[PDB]
Amino acid sequence: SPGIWQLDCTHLEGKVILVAVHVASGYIEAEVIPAETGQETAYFLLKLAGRWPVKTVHTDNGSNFTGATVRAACDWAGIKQEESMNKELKKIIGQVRDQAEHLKTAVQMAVFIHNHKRGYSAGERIVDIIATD
Amino acid sequence: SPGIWQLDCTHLEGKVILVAVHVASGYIEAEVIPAETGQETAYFLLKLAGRWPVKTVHTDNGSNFTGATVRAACDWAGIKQESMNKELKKIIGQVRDQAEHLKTAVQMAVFIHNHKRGYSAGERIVDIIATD
Ligand SMILES: CNCc1sc(-c2ccccc2)nc1C
Ligand SMILES: CNCc1sc(-c2ccccc2)nc1C
Ligand SMILES: [Cl-]
Ligand SMILES: [Cl-]
Repeated sequence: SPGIWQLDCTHLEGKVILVAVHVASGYIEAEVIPAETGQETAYFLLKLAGRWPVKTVHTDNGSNFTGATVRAACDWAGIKQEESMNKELKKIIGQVRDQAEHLKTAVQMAVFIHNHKRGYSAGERIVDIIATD
Repeated sequence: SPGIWQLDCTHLEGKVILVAVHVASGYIEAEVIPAETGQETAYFLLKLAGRWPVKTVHTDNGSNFTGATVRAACDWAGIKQESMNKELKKIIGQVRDQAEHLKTAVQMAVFIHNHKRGYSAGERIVDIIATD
């Protein structure tokens, strides 16, 4: 299941963060998004699918997935819709929050640490899994 | 060499796009950024370095690289400062009419560029990096 991702939302400081986890490796892509809307969700899914070979995304199936825009983007990219990362990830953002003005910066520092931490990191694992394929 | 990227800027519709190319594979990460400033450049470099093992970035060494923020982000991430780009605007040209917003058209263009195929740029970067 090299192509399988899980997408969840998490909230901090009145802002919305989408976190996509590659299930088999635990590698994450996460970004603060303007609002939890289908348009912004579709944008995030298109970004992810351009960077890794995404076949299926497990989502929470809420409001921002019911609309025409998200359905059209998943169709176009060839994606089918069919834990406590949020916790660990918030924990690391908690550790780094004071070093960046903006939450978004702190989010990308937390992604870096999560993906690089090692006897393989999540980044080494996703590449190995996909290379094997 | 697996860890080597090139970062360039390109402009379209009064907005700024940064494009990072993994030199050995031609794989691209690109996005529209709010302004070509040290703060936004630093943000884009940290994003990239969190997602791939980035050792060296070749940049154009202009104004948005001389400041304290960018130097500190490259330090923190362990990055040193030491072709596809017209292709990219071409694809964006091909898809512009299908998304309202430029940002959307950019990510569609990245997808097509990275998946287009013996191997795509996406298959090549994973193969190269997995080899080590
Ligand atoms: C599979 N072995 C090579 C890799 S891949 C890697 C990495 C990839 C993505 C994010 C973070 C680290 N670091 C190393 C040392
Ligand atoms: C190395 N072989 C497995 C891959 S990797 C891949 C891909 C990775 C990133 C962006 C686009 C495609 N497609 C496939 C079929
Ligand atoms: Cl969500
Ligand atoms: Cl630049």
